[PDB]
Amino acid sequence: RTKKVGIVGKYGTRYGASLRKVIKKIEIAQHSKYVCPFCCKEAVRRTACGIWECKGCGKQIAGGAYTLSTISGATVRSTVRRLRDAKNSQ
Amino acid sequence: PKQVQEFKQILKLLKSGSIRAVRVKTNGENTKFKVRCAKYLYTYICADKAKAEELKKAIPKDIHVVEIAKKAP
Amino acid sequence: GRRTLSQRKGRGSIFKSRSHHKLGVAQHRAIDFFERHSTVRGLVKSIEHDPGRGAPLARVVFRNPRQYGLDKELFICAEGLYSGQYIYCGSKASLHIGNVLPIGQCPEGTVVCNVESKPGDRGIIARASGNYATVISHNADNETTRIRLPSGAKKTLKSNCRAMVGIIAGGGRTEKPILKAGVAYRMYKAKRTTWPRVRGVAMNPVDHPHGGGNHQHVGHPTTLKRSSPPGQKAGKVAARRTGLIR
Amino acid sequence: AVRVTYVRKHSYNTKSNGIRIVKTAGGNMTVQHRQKISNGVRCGDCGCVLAGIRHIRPHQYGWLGKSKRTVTRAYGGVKCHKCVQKKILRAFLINEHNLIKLAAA
Amino acid sequence: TGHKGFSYKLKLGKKIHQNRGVPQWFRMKTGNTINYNFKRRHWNRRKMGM
Amino acid sequence: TKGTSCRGTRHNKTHILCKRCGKRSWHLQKQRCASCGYPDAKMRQYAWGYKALRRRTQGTGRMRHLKIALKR
RNA sequence: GAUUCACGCAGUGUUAACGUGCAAAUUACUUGUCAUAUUUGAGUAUAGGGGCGAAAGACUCAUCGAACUAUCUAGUAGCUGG
RNA sequence: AAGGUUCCUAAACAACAUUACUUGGAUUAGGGUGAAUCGAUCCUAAAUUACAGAUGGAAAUCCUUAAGAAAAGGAUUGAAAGGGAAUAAGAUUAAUAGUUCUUAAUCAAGAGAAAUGGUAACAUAUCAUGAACUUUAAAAUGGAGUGUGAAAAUCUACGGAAGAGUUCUCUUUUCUUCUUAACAAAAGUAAAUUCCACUGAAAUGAAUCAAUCAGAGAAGUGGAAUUUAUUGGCUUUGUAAGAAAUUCAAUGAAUUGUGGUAUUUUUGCAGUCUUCAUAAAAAUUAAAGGGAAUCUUUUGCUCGUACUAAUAACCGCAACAGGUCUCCAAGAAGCAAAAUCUUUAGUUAAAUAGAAUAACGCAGGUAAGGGAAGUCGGCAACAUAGCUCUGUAAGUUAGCAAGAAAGAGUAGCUCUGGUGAUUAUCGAAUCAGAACUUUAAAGGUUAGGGGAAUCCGACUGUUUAAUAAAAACAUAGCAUUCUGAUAAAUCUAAAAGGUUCAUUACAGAAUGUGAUUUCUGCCCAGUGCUCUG
RNA sequence: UUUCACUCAUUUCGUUAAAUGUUAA
Repeated sequence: RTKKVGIVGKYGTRYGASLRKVIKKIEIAQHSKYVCPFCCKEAVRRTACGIWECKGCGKQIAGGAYTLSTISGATVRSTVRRLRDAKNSQ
Repeated sequence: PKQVQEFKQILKLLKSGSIRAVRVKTNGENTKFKVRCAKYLYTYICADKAKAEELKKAIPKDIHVVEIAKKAP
Repeated sequence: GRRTLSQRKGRGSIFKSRSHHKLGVAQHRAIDFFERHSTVRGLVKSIEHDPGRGAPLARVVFRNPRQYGLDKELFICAEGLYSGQYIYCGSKASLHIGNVLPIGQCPEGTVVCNVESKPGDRGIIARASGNYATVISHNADNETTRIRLPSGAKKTLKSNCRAMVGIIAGGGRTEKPILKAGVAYRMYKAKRTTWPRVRGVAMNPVDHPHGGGNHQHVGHPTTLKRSSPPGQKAGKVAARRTGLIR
Repeated sequence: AVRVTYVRKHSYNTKSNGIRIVKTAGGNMTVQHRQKISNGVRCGDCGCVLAGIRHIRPHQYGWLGKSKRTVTRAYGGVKCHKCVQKKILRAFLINEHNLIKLAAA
Repeated sequence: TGHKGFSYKLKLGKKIHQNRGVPQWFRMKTGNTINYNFKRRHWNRRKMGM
Repeated sequence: TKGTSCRGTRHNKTHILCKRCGKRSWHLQKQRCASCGYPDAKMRQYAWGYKALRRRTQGTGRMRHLKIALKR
């Protein structure tokens, strides 16, 4: 169908090759489904910027703007868990 | 307007003291006994001539009876 | 000359905030005994989209520590919160994402958000999408703690200021390139009237200090003192430097 | 075809100005005023449309019979049956756990 | 307009009432100069501006 | 189109009849009368408008009661 | 915020018509455009060294490189007319 | 909305509608607007305005619930297009009618130890008690596109009844009528979605135009509920044939079946897509948690209601080719609400005509041979034009260019075949093919001229109302500066004053450049800005 | 005069002015 312009062929030929490249990565990850942390189903889809909803599972999760979990938001959860364990133990 | 289904209710309605007027209509196939009460206009579709006569005797003489035919009054 | 556009902005006639569909004021609940000396548990009923801001809002429901009824609060979502989650607010709250703790109980290195600059003022710092503040150190002598603001500045607050543990949801919002003028037009649907910005050089000498002559150019340096009156303060203000940074 | 006219003095195709054109004796077509489409009820927890209650205007519920505006169950009319079942188990299991965990463990 | 306030309608009615000519008998009075009403108006000539 | 064509949409009144002075000078959006100075308690009079004073003032009306008192 | 036609709309050209006009800016054909930075009604807000302006010193009731209206005011004129 | 008596009738024509008028939106005199159910009135939106308080020399300004001994919680106003208790059919007037009359309804306010059934989803002509207090829901929510249920219109199949048109040439013919309300009833019978019970799916299945779904349980079977323009969606029933329509006779008589795997419109439903856009509030109503306490009849007030709504009733000095927001919507032909013609309705007059047929014009045309030689310049006009098939380059951000360019076919008539439903009968416009004929076929109307390059602007968009529509403005992208909020910018004479800010650095405010690619060199002396000095 | 400590005018805030401080349990 297309050689390399997969999802950004809807933009035609009018936004610059570099800009169409950057928006392609974000638009693919924004429209994909993610593994739902409570029922382990590929059933989470974005409803609004920052709000993700598990379809066959009935849960609303706050997340990144275009991805369910951000890299910055994942290390922080790891960091707080380590901090809490150290504080709770002595 | 409301429609009564069987013969028992119309006589109970006729014997009831809530009646106001009676109009009888004869059609090409059936006879309708429209009882004008205070609120609704109950009607009864009758196809048996003998049962129609029983109804006509059930009408108290004090009430006004209007007979309608192919020509309206 | 005329009155420039920055002068007309301070009167607030067509530049008023377009806040009609907004959910409300997003903040911590008012401080009380049960938050000072105990913990109150709230339930995250739902996560909603507040117009004009990039982070989602959580409709938390505390109960009523002193009367009968419900205390419907409206928090700013931390990343990872989900519907039906329980969150605890108070001095004895556990160090979990979404919990509200005084900034003195957080271990040094904890990442917080929606911090109160003054005790009980219901949230000031680290409220935009994906933003957070880090606890630097404590000082039990005068009950003060040091935090690192999202701009990099260091600020000292009282050790009993409240904050929510985690990261404000909706991060990475501004990395997606707007592509069309129309898309930028829709961004200010629930904001002020600022978008289509005419360059000062394209105006006339009456309209703007930059309004030029036979060639589109400024003419005088664009770095100005802080003390310039409103009307000529156009461009870089109190600029310690200029040019591309190295 | 017979063309019609608005009967009331509203002249705009608003939500409350909806009409229906129906036939009438003599071949003429008349104009009716149709009611707005309404939503029903929702579970207080899961936000699902409850069964057993009609989708009518708020005031028309008073006209309905006493039994036709609710469902004969605990929290009937405000919570779904699934919503209610979770309520009972939570109230019983947590209370039973409290008797064993604390209260003479 | 079809829709009007009560007070506005009455002020309309007076303007109709005042748009009349001199009665014939008043024109036969001795020393009479009032033959025509110069305050008269018609809908298509002058708008009464109210 | 600043002349003949633009006058087609002029069908929205700005001023309606006032209640204290009876003139079509009550500004609807401003909620004030441009002539007699409504809800303002004092009648609106200006010394630059000397003619506007002689058009509506004492003695330009019926003087229903004042005529008896002064004659008294 | 893809290409086009239509209801509509604008005003590219004829530098056509008219130019004491249908009209104190319109008509005909040609041209363009004709739903998301769209078109549009009512309500409401912003006022003169002010407002509003996708910026032409443009618009603010046929009045705008500072509106309309009245007072100072019969403003002054080494200049023109009588 | 605006106008305001212009509405209807009669008398009358001095003036007015660039001639005239017996006409008139013109003169004179009368008549005309009927509501418990339609609106205003009620609620709140953007916003607006009070007492007290704060500010001001003053006029006055600020504040709208904060400052108050004021207002269980916050005052006034703000929508004839937002929310909203409840009415329809026929008839009637010279003119009013969801308003009058006949018939038939509805709504609100009044008067005369406390239930069963079903496993369950849930169900019961009022039934079957339910206070304070609290919660939930409704009122009350974007847009696009696809599929589909139902009604209406149009078309059509079978069967008719009545009337009309054509008829020396034929035509078992062509046309018209064959209808039904609000509110209720429940013979018969639908589409879609969601739940409940039994059972437990792998050899994985179920399903849509597309999707989508399943051991937190699919498919199957049996049930429950909701929606589908009032009761309960459609046929049917009461109202109701006594009305109405079409005929006939001179007031009285006749008829008023059943369908369609067709098109459009309207109205719902189901899932899909899209947003750094998530697409109102209150009056008002119901339900729940809790357990405090022990059918008939009356009335329904105030205000609007006439008429135009425009090539003559509104705004432009006027009966001005300008301008001004909406609802209903037949046939042909076609992809098409296009152009062109017609039916129902409206009108034949809308600043006067008659004769003659000079020049010069305005509008519409054609033209031998040549073909831009005319001209500042192919300005103007000519020319291409639909659909099908074949074919399509350099360049390129790899998406495009591209309807590239270029070529062929197309009519009429007589036939042939493909694409289904139901179980032999029935039905749809669509495609392909073949003989024959002619005036050799898109062209009545509608309907792209094409190619090779250079400059500017990246693009879609905006702009000097009335001589400039563009290379100008905007734009996305890029970059710089300040600010930790008691701040930055900034309005105000002042102010527990105001805007961004219902905000918090992924933010606010101030600027330059103008998509993408490639790249942004050297200079801190001069003038600015700054310094943690 | 500078540097300190306090609050008591003063500033900026928050709420239904809803457990502040010190003993007690």
